[PDB]
Amino acid sequence: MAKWVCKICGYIYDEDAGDPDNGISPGTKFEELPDDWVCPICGAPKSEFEKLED
Ligand SMILES: [Fe+3]
Ligand SMILES: [O+]
Ligand SMILES: [O+]
Ligand SMILES: [O+]
Ligand SMILES: [O+]
Repeated sequence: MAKWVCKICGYIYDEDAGDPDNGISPGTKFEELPDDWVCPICGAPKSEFEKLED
């Protein structure tokens, strides 16, 4: 699945890993994250992520 980088701090949201400590099971696509999910390291909103693909 896809990976998305937090442009502020460099954390990688990996769809394969999810973010289970913050309520997100493995296999959850970035588009399916709740509107108020934020980067677990720096607190940046979803707007500040970029998908790692051309
Ligand atoms: Fe971040
Ligand atoms: O990716
Ligand atoms: O995980
Ligand atoms: O899941
Ligand atoms: O936002």
